[PDB]
Amino acid sequence: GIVEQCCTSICSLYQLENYCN
Amino acid sequence: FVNQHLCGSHLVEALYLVCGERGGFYTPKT
Repeated sequence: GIVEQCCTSICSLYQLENYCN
Repeated sequence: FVNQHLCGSHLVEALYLVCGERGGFYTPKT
C-alpha cells in the first residue's frame, strides 16, 4: 500500500502529499 | 525531517498537513 508504506517502513513527503483527497 | 513510522492518525495529519491549509487541518466537513 501507499498509506501502509509510511507505517510499515519510512516514506517521502510526496506520496501522502497526493493522498489527501 | 523524521525517520520513524507514522500510523493510523499521524498518517491522516501528514497528508492532511500538506492539505492542512495555512494553519488548518481539514476543510469540506468537520
